Amino acid sequence: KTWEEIPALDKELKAKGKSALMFNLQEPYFTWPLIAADGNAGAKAGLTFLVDLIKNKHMNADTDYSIAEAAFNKGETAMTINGPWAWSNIDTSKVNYGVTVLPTFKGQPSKPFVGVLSAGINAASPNKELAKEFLENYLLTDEGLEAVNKDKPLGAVALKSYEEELAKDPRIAATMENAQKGEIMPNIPQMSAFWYAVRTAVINAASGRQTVDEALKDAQT
Amino acid sequence: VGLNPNFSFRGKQQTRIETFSDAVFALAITLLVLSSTIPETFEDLWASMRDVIPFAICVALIIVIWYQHYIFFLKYGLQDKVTILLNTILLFVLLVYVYPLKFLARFLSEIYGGIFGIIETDLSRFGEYSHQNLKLLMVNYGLGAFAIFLVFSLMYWRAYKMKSLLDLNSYEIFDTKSSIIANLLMCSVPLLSLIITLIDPWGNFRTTILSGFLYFLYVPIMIVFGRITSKK
Amino acid sequence: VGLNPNFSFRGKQQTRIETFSDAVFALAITLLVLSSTIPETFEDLWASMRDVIPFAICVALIIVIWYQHYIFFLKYGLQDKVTILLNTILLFVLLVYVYPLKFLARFLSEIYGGIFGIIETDLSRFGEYSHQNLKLLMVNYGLGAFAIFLVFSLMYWRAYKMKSLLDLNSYEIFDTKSSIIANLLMCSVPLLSLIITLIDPWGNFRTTILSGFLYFLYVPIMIVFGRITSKK
Amino acid sequence: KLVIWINGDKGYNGLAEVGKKFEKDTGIKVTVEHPDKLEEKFPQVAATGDGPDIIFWAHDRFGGYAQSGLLAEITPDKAFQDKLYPFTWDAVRYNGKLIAYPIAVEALSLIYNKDLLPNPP
Ligand SMILES: OC[C@H]1O[C@H](O[C@H]2[C@H](O)[C@@H](O)[C@@H](O)O[C@@H]2CO)[C@H](O)[C@@H](O)[C@@H]1O
Ligand SMILES: [K+]
Ligand SMILES: [Zn+2]
Repeated sequence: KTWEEIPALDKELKAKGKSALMFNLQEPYFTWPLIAADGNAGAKAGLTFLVDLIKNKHMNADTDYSIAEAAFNKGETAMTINGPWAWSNIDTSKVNYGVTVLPTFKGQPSKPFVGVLSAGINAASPNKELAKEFLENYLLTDEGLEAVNKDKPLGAVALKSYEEELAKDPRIAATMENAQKGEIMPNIPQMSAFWYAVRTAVINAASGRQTVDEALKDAQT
Repeated sequence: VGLNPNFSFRGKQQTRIETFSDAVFALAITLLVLSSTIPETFEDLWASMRDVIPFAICVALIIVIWYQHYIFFLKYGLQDKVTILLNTILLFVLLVYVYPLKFLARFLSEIYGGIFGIIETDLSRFGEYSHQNLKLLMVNYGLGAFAIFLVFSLMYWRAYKMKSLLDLNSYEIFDTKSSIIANLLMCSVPLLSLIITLIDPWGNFRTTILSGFLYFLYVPIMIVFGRITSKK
Repeated sequence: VGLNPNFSFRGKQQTRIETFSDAVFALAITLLVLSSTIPETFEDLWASMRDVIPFAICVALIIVIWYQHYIFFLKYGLQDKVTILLNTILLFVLLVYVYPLKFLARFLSEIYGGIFGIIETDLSRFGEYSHQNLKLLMVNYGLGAFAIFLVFSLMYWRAYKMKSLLDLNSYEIFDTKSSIIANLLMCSVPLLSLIITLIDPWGNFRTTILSGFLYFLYVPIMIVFGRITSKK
Repeated sequence: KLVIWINGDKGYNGLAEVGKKFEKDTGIKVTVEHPDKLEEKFPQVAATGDGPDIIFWAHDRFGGYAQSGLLAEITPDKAFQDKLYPFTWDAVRYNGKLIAYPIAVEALSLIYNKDLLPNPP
């Protein structure tokens, strides 16, 4: 239920040839919840713990999406942090998995960033009215979102009619539990530069180049 | 059969904790009745039939607990150490208050027997009706009832703490969350009487009149505490 | 095993109400026997063996009720609040008349023991054989038996009220409808004695001779009430 | 061609399978049709045009067809008559003449979802 009891669980699991937690450390979307759990002091507190996990050899330095997914699906790690879309590949593997609330850090909960998958029409396209038709009358329908959800889950779909089917899923309940503890991303044009500044800051601190205090200095600029 | 249509009943197969627990429940209602002496003469026979009203109240109260137990183990189907622990705390309480309930049910049936005018038999048999005994009477059964509902709340929260392992959906999360508040609200009335009797604001029977009067205002006081949490 | 070939047995899997109910049934036949004092000497040993005839009648009567319970929960497999309620009313009655049956079984075994000429032990031990006690004797066990069969009728009707939910077919509807009439007809004889004893037409033992004589004319009087409903 | 008229809310595909077994044993084609408003299209078409060889509808509409002279009198042998319930044969009888073959007794009932409503009104 807490991040601070993972090192103990990893010491217990490494004795049996297994890891405790493997998740994508390269992309900052997956590390941000732990980083923004307390809050600044909250980012410094959050990132120092993440660095200590790698410094204590609990987590590998270059842990990407592919080696973390493969490790969880193979049954080499006990846990992983991923979104709705990731469940279909676990169902395919012979793993009895469970989706739950993200662990708390310093008592407070880990605040992930809530995304809304959205389809936008390209301004330099001659097929604008044909795409509108497709998006409206075919994709954003009970039959259209079903075809996509059975391939790889969409998450808590925006379609009002799906409310009962989403409320019947134990995993969508855990997704909404984390979404309420998190917050929706502002769409602003500066998000690109922000996401780049956090991506570099996490990689430098994880590999062992820049200090945690100097990472937030370069990222705040 | 079932309470909710959205709930998926995990404990539909019968288990050792459930069997063991029924056995204790069956014994409580059975020994409460059959702990009585065997009639050897018509006088003993008519005496034992006056005990049905007190016993009917006792059994009615015990099966209500048995029902809440049945529904809990039907919903979640739990069988862990902490569930085994809390469950024992429950059947342990049940067991210690079996005979004291026989006592209270008899005592209250003679007071109400005197009020309605059905019978006019003495109450000196029961001891000295003094302020300290009548205070200890409330505090005892109040503590007893509070424990039962407190344990039920603790058991629904243990299921809630294991919501992901049981694979509870949003409808099943809300039921479990509502069942805790329901049992805590049920344990707030005996706790409030118990607290009022122990402090003793008046230092006389008035204290026991109030503490007893909270049970007659059970539904309305449970609605006040429930509204306070929703109003904020 | 089963009563009807057209009936589809819903309650073939064992449940909490069934387990709990067996436990109470097992206790009634067990405590009726084992509530007796432990023989400490040969004199106590021979005394306790005279109790087998009374106890054999008690157990024979209790398993007959256990059978009707087993058959009901085998047929319908019900587990609802109203079934849980009626079932408790049943096991509650069973429980209160366990020891009074031990008393009646002993009492009737000494009267029949005197008639057949096997024994010649006194009946002064049982109290004052007066008109009011012998009247209260009928009214008591009559009320007891009537309740049991009245509850069984109420339980078959609760199943009938849920005929569509249980998916009862025309053969299963007719069985359920026949089982109500069967249990109401069984509860008509103790009810008729009970009513005759309470009114007391003669004001003497004649009243108790008649009320007792309706049990010896059980089958013929059950056929009269059954024929009256079919003749119209 | 043996053409049959029956309502679209009935088992016409099943009635066609009986019709396909008929063509195997005899050689006569059996097409099943389900036109809209057939209860009021049958007396207009059958009176003037050819219409169907056999019409399936509840017995209540057949007295009007019998009075109008749109139905042939049924003459079934005793052995066949005995196969059905004697009360069903009365429903298809107008002025002492059998005007149709009784298939089945129909009656509306309350259909209910046990999941949304276990104890219905
Ligand atoms: O890692 C930073 C990256 O995070 C988010 O991207 C998510 C995307 O939203 C998910 O749907 C999924 O595809 O994973 C991506 C991370 O791998 C932000 O949306 C994106 O701006 C940002 O670059
Ligand atoms: K004893
Ligand atoms: Zn016992």
